[PDB]
Amino acid sequence: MRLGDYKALSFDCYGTLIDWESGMIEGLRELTARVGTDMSRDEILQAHARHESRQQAQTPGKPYRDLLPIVYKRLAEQWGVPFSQAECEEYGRSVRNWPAFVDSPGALQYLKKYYKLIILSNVDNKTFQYSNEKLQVEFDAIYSAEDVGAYKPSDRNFEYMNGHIGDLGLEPGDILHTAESLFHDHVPARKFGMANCWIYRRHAQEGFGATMTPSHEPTYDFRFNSMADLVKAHQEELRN
Repeated sequence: MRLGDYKALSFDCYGTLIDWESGMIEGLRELTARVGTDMSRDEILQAHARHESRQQAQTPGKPYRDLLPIVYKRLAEQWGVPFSQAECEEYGRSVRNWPAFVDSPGALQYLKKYYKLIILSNVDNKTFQYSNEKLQVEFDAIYSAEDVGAYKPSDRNFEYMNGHIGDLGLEPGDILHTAESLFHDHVPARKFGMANCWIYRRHAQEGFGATMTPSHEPTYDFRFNSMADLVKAHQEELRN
């Protein structure tokens, strides 16, 4: 079972390629400073993970940039601090400042030479263009929640992808699904019988941070601590 057996990689974006935990800590800085209970970084992230995933189930058709303002509000009310609608909307715009993991541009440019690259992402298209600039590669396809009408882990996001990869000359068996999130990505990837590769970004950290906890932890076919280590394994297959 080898990485070179696939023609294409489908990627999660935020958590896998974009460091959305740094980005949202920064976008929420002014809000959490009002709490003054000196909350840990991971307590903020997990509180966000709960409200974001519940709100993505509540309104599956809401553009991500309009859904994050509601999550900001839900956080503020949970913490008992005051806030404004203008601050909510600004936090929804902050995604364009969420930084890439620094190995992402290099790793994607390497993989571009061997793989068609697909994005399957919980995002709107306007917002994702700003992240695509940071990642500095051209994706063969971008299947966003806005395109789908729903957010991962919904069946609909994976059905949508399977319904369009034909236009790239691909079948589901050609695709290695590569992601950080057990809950958003690997539980549904396994359910659809995809080969999957877990990028364990939080390997040196405690808990799941900004990704919701999965009900039952899924299996995976590959695991690497980073995109750099994925590229290292692939170079290894080529020389062996």
